[PDB]
Amino acid sequence: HHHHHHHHHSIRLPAHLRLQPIYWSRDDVAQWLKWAENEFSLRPIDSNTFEMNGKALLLLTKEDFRYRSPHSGDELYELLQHILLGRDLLEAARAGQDDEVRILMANGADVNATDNDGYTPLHLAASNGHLEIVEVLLKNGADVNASDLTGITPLHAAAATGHLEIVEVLLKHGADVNAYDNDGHTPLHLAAKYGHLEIVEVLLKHGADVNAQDKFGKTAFDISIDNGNEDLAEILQK
Ligand SMILES: [Cl-]
Ligand SMILES: [Cl-]
Ligand SMILES: [Cl-]
Ligand SMILES: [Cl-]
Ligand SMILES: [Cl-]
Ligand SMILES: [K+]
Ligand SMILES: [K+]
Ligand SMILES: [K+]
Ligand SMILES: [K+]
Ligand SMILES: [K+]
Ligand SMILES: [N+]
Repeated sequence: HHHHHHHHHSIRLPAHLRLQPIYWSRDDVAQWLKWAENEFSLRPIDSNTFEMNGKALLLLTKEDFRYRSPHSGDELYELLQHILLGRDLLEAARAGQDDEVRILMANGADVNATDNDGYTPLHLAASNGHLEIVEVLLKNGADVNASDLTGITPLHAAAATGHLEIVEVLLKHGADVNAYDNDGHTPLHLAAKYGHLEIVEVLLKHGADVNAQDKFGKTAFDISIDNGNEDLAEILQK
């Protein structure tokens, strides 16, 4: 157990590009070209070769990109596709649209797509209780331990929200039972905070450190007492 990070190789967009491409302004298109040239080590791109907004970019075909940028146009086109499909997959995972998740993966969506808060599809499916999507994403190679910008992993999310079956599946697929977020909380702390006694028991059986202390100086036992949950306090003592 450790402080996890984003999945290495996932596309993480800069601040001006947090919105969906349909909302990109003319300025945002120019910023995207500059960011892409650096992130992907491309030949120099003249910003005046795409004098348009994001809606316009979305109408261009790959051939149009190549005409505008012989050296990098196809890469820019595929980068935009990855951004679009990644968002589609994040949304389908959040919403519990099992078929759409399957279809998007068959069409090349990145299983480790990451939004601007660092959430992956697996994190959104875990938080929202969508067990079948968690299983599909894991079967497609999702990073079980990739954490959001606050250090929260999928296992943290499932433990906090009370989805025991998802907790079990994540553990079976290698989730770090002792992952710590930026406030020093482990999954055990969050299961205790939200009163999920059965999850506490599973985490303990899989090696959770009952004595882990968060940045406020508290263990899971302390959190349970703070909430007046003597049921949970007793499990943690015994
Ligand atoms: Cl160019
Ligand atoms: Cl081609
Ligand atoms: Cl064309
Ligand atoms: Cl994305
Ligand atoms: Cl007590
Ligand atoms: K990286
Ligand atoms: K950002
Ligand atoms: K497109
Ligand atoms: K393509
Ligand atoms: K399983
Ligand atoms: N289990």
